[PDB]
Amino acid sequence: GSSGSSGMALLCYNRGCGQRFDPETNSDDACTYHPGVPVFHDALKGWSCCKRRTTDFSDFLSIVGCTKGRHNSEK
Ligand SMILES: [Zn+2]
Ligand SMILES: [Zn+2]
Repeated sequence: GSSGSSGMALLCYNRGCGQRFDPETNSDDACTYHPGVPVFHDALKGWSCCKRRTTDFSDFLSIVGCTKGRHNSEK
């Protein structure tokens, strides 16, 4: 019975996501990325898309997307 293999998980190419996703399920509200750009002011790394701002280089790359859409299977 053990079985679990797929082949429709497209890799997202949206800043902030870079995660996989399903096309047959993908929706305008299933992908959370940042339509803006990475900014660094006062040691506060963020994006010109949202108001989110963090000083931890780690958090910056974690900042969940502020926008919603369909995962980009293309760069
Ligand atoms: Zn954002
Ligand atoms: Zn995505």
